[PDB]
Amino acid sequence: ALNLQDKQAIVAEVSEVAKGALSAVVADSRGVTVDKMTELRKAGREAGVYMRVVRNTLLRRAVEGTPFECLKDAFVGPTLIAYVTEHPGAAARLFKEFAKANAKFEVKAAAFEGELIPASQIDRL
Amino acid sequence: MLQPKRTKFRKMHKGRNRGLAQGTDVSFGSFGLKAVGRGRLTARQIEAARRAMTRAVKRQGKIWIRVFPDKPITEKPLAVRMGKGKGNVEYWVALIQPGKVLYEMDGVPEELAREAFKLAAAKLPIKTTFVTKTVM
Amino acid sequence: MKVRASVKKLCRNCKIVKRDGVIRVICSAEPKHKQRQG
Amino acid sequence: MFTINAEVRKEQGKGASRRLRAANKFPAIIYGGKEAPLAIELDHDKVMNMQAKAEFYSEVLTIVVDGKEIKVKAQDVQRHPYKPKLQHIDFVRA
Amino acid sequence: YVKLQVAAGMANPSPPVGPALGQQGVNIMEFCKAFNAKTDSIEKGLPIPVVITVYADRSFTFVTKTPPAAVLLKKAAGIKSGSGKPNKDKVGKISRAQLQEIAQTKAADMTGADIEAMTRSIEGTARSMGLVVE
RNA sequence: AGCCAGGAUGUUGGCUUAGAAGCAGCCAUCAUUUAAAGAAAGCGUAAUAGCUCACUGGUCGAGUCGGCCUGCGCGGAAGA
Ligand SMILES: [Mg+2]
Ligand SMILES: [Mg+2]
Ligand SMILES: [Mg+2]
Ligand SMILES: [Mg+2]
Ligand SMILES: [Mg+2]
Ligand SMILES: [Mg+2]
Ligand SMILES: [Mg+2]
Ligand SMILES: [Mg+2]
Ligand SMILES: [Mg+2]
Ligand SMILES: [Zn+2]
Repeated sequence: ALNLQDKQAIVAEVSEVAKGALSAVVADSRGVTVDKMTELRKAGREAGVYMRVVRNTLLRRAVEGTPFECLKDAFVGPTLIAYVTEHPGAAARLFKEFAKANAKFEVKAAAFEGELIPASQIDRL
Repeated sequence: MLQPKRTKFRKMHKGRNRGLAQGTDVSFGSFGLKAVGRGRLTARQIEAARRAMTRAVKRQGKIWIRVFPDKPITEKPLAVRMGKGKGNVEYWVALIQPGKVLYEMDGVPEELAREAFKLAAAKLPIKTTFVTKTVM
Repeated sequence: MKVRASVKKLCRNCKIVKRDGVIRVICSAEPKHKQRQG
Repeated sequence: MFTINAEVRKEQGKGASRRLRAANKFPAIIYGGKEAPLAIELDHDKVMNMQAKAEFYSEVLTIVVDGKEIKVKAQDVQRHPYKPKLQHIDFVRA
Repeated sequence: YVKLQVAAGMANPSPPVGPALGQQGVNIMEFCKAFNAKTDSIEKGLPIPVVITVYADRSFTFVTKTPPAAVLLKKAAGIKSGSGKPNKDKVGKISRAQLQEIAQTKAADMTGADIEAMTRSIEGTARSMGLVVE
């Protein structure tokens, strides 16, 4: 399990890569094998992208660390976030082609500049 | 099966078992099997039990037996009237008072030891519990 | 139906019950674990 | 740090002690040093859960008696034979 | 969708290959000799893993992958069989250059981030069969 | 607790075996991508495949787990 100290440190790591990151993408992680997920983790370390699946009420505490607070309603449902620490984009262009490749899950809401991007307009990134 | 090598006298008075135990504490191992109830332990009982907890530890750690069957019990056989002396010596026993420590143990995981002691106590006539050695 | 005075859980799927003032052990998995006290 | 609350014993002997033990309280003593001995009673539970740690035996504790602390160590302790209980504690002035 | 480990230029014995993927609708001799035509390049005596992909029409496509961590560690330490008592009894040796060759072969075959991750997974299979890394 | 999801690569770890592939048996039990995934807790195979579990993300919404000490009860408990 996870002690309160565990959760505290992890909130500090998500808040710490969130401050350092240029852009983020929140998505549904449900209904996909660990094979295709390690495939998007290779396509992740190759694109500079930091991949995570983190607790929701943990990510309200980490995203209270600004300016991703427009995403706190995007945390209802299973949360997989892609932070591109190197470049903006390359998460939002990789996820739409991974979700069209799999035809599972969603890829719900993005965040850039301090604002949230609705699901059909993430083609901006 | 334990029994005194040689004795001063061959037979004994039935005696009583009264009052409480000496050696209430675990002086060797980390754990011990203490007796809550009061009763006589034949050598057979002690041996069978020691066996049980020897299977249980797969011959690891170490086992002490703190009790000894030093007092001889007699029985006249069947179909024999009263008198004509005292009966012949059948077997040996150890008098047990509440709070004696029958076996000690160490060099083993606690969980496993509670187990082995349950299996050991299945073979014993008297009420028993598990105990840990303490500082002071 | 093992009928005895010491009744136990023989696996993880065995579930203890008191029916009509009897203690029984019921299993979904293993019909051989079906017990009653007596 | 361990702080034990206590009262001064107004009685003595086997009878007093066994009424003490019936009430879920138990007798102990404080001696050593220039002073006279001080016999006191304690709550069985508090102390039973307190000596459930090891340091209790290696350390300087305090005893609150009629507003007044004393600083002591655990000297020897006699336990009931089969029961998870304490018959008595020798406290030596620290 | 089946997998087997088949020796280098070899195929079509009855107990190892034919029944296993032959109850799945696969033509046996095309797998056999296109796999000996592909893996003719693998050294004789090394089992090489082959992933067979079967479709509803029985026409299959197989990816022959690089020889196992255990087989490239049998050959890079020189040995034949690894340990029956691993890290208790140790049966051979490989310098870090062989860990890195086997982990370039398996850099084609791993999930690893760096050749240090693949060298560390070949390190793991190096501690599994008993072999010493020197 | 339930219910949705995943339970990954090296790899069928080596030994052994006509076969052992997490699951006859012997020994190690590492490392990777990890939210998590035991060189696997059970069913399964000629050996696989196939099925849950450990573990983790989701939904849910406030108490829950199991020992210790005791009070009174239950079973153990059949005869002319
Ligand atoms: Mg007398
Ligand atoms: Mg004496
Ligand atoms: Mg009825
Ligand atoms: Mg007097
Ligand atoms: Mg009296
Ligand atoms: Mg739950
Ligand atoms: Mg509580
Ligand atoms: Mg009755
Ligand atoms: Mg009857
Ligand atoms: Zn059962």
